Amino acid sequence: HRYRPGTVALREIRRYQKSTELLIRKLPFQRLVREIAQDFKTDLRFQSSAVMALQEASEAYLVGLFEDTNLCAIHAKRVTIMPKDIQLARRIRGE
Amino acid sequence: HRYRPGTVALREIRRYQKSTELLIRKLPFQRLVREIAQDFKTDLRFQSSAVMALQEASEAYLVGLFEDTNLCAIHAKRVTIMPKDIQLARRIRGERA
Amino acid sequence: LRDNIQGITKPAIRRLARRGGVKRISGLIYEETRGVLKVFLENVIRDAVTYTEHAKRKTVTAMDVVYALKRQGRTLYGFGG
Amino acid sequence: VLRDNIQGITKPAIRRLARRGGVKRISGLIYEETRGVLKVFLENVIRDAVTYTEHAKRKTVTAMDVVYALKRQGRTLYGFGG
Amino acid sequence: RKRSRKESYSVYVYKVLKQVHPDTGISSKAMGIMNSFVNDIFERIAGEASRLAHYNKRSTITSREIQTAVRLLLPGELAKHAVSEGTKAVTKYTSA
Amino acid sequence: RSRKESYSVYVYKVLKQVHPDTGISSKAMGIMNSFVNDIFERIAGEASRLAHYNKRSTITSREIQTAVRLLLPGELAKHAVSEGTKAVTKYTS
Amino acid sequence: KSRSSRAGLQFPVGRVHRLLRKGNYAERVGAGAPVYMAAVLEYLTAEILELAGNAARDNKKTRIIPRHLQLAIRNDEELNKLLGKVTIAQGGVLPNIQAVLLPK
Amino acid sequence: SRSSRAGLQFPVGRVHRLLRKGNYAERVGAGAPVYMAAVLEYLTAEILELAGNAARDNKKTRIIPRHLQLAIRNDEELNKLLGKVTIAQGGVLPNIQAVLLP
DNA sequence: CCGAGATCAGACGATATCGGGCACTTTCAGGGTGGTATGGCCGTAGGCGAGCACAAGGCTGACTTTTCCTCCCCTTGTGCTGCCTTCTGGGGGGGGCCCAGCTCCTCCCCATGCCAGGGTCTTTTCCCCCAGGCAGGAAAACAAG
DNA sequence: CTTGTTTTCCTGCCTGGGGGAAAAGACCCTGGCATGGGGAGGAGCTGGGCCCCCCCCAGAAGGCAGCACAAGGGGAGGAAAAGTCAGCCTTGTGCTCGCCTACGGCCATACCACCCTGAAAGTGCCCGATATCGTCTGATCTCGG
Repeated sequence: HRYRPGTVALREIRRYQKSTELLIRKLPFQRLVREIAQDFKTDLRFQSSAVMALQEASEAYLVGLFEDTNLCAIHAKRVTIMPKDIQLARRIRGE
Repeated sequence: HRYRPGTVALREIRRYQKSTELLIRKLPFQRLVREIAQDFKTDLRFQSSAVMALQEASEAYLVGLFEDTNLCAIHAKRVTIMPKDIQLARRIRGERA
Repeated sequence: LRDNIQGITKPAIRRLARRGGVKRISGLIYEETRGVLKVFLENVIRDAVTYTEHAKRKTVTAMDVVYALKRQGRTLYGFGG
Repeated sequence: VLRDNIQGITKPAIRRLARRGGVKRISGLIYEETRGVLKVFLENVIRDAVTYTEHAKRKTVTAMDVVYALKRQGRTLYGFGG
Repeated sequence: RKRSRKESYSVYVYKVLKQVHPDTGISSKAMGIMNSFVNDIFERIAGEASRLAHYNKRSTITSREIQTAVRLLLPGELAKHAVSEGTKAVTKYTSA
Repeated sequence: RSRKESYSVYVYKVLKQVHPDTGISSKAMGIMNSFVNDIFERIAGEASRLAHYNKRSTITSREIQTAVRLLLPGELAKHAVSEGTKAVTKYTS
Repeated sequence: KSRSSRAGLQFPVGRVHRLLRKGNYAERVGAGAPVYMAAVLEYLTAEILELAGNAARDNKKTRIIPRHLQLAIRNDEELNKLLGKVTIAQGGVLPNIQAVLLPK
Repeated sequence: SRSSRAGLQFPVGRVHRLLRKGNYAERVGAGAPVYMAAVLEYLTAEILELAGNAARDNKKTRIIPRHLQLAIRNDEELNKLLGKVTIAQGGVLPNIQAVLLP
């Protein structure tokens, strides 16, 4: 038995809107954060609370961006979001 | 002789983007401002510089809104801006959430 | 003192749209923009009037308008600072 | 820890964020755009955080520094001080 | 050695929690967020009142500046009720 | 009778030093006054908050250095801290 | 007695006086400056705690958490406006599904 | 005076008194007004160079709000810095979408 | 690709309102002295951040299938644009006046600096009560028939 | 629409771990004393925003022809979605080193308060000159055939 394409997407949406966990993996997120900070200042140290704060800010920003891009894609009479939708969303909000 | 539909619109676009006048009527914009301030407070006064400030800001605000609604219209496989385009621009900018 | 909003005529909104790069305009854009301008003016007038009442002045001044619009992110130059 | 770390927000993770964002169908070109968006945002915030740290005559990017950096960009973060 | 003691709003947050809903607990992070909330609004209104006074050229920040800063920084219903409660509290402070 | 202080005498002179050929209208000059009365208020206030965060009560020139470094884009910062530090060194030496 | 007890505020009026004085918000700080401002902070905290406890009870939980806090913030229209550019840590998102992306 | 000694054109004394009387912090340093005056001088000169160049390109010898607004909205870094200021009497930059272009 | 038609641009006569210069004053930066107090430097401990094995199992990468979506093309019809004409109010001028905004003097009432002492605020222990795991049961959609 | 098939919420049971109460320190809150300074109130002036009247002409308003683009329908293809399998690396546990942040102590020099002084900016008035109005041509873009 195979589910109709789409219903597991809706199940994922519901399951992932009912939860308050964090979706990116901590170790690669921390590695990326340290790499980014390396350019600003070589050989820095990073508090665990600081890196967790960065994750909980970045993921929320991404969620908001995805919601607005979904609104754009729906406006374009679609269900699929696209880089065009992402670009329009950013260019309108001012980023 | 008549012009094709759109060639007057583009010329009006260029002639106005090259210009800098206040595109709304001053006397009834001031009357609108007075009517709006009426509910907030009775028998208000208004400096002419203040009402000109409000008009010079509102015009720029609406022009920005109309270059964002325009981008929405171009996004939705169209050349005509629409009320739905205005609503999408304002939702995504964050005026009504 | 009634429906000064209609004072913003269809030609004026078309002027603003052509400034904004709009080539074709529907028939409800004018009323939508009238509502939008009414709301924005309500906000800015609220802030400026509150400034004036705090100063206990009876006039609305350009400096009050600049401060009210700065507090909303729409900072206004040229008319004081 | 020095190179090729942007490929850590994997396609399943971006899919998780999008499904939290209400997206049902996701184009295959969305992942490499969201990665870039996150990279630019993180640059925008970590720059200010590192500036706060180096001004404070310190060496450890602190939670308060990160919160200040987010606060400047209109990204007030609740829970980590203030 | 002794370390410099930290400071917070936690006791007052606990009292207001036990006054509004005396039956539901609160987490450590649900405490940090509320501390951030109270101090952020504190800073916002203090800055608003400061700029108001400096523009009006009044050297002392008073209930007038605080009330108008609340009216300017909070959206309608929150501003109205915050102004009302602040006024009723300042009346008691003036009297008692 | 009352008098008002502005930045006009200085703005006109820096104009006559950078572009010594053309002048300024009244409205443009008011624009410039509002601009230099806006960046000033940004930098002084944000340096004040830097001093508050570092638990100080003194706006040293290092606060203003950091304030420029935070409120300006990249090249604007590189070209503003340069002038600030150069002027600071010239002031004593 | 103490200023907080005088007006019934649960909030440190004297500490708010200190913060106003040392915050460099004005050379002089009035005596209504901390009573009024503590009242404002106390009322706003009371409202957000009320709605957050309601959100907690909606999930059969007796321990208020960031989830319930942000649920209250993003469900009440007015407080979302007040805290629009504010990010809550580990709170989730509001559950929304657009009408177009639904089974027919 | 301090302005003459340091070579600064903007009023070092005036900015020092503005910093001191504005209630920013308890004390104000001695490199603070030099730094702030240098910053404002450079930034206003940066605006003026572009504004004068724009005026010259149109064979006009009088700077106007439209000219300054054009300079702001055209220069990339200055556009980011002054990203949300509504310059009075500025208009907008000529820019038409290609899809509406024939 | 051909010619008519409407539109946009330059430029010289001319003009007046506006930008620049001159003289006074009038406020306000600046020099000198005294003094402290916030801050810079040295000492020291300590607590938390960096580097490191060890699984293991949930999670990620990858290949198949199909299925429902995206995208291009046709067509219509319908509201949108372009042009002409009526007439109407925006705009410029001219004057009056009336209350409202800015100044200045007084002096007093609330805000400011300091004393001492305790009462509220802060850090440490502890436990039990509420969050958490988890296997089984019933309810719930789902999709091929 | 019946019925098989996965998914999801519920619940009883036990566990665990960290929040709410108790214990003592600590550090600055409130009352009280002496004070000086900014603002509340009350003339005084004066100045500009409200109000009206009048004339003109340019722009809104309404309609009519006509037209080209928004929207619905059709159809092919193709690329996400759901499913399954192998491998891998996140992380929860437990550990070691060390070094960087902070608290304390000492003093030190540079910025605050306070008096004179002259000097640079704010004010008002006058001179010239520069962007602008008008109209004649010249250049340019547009549209039907």
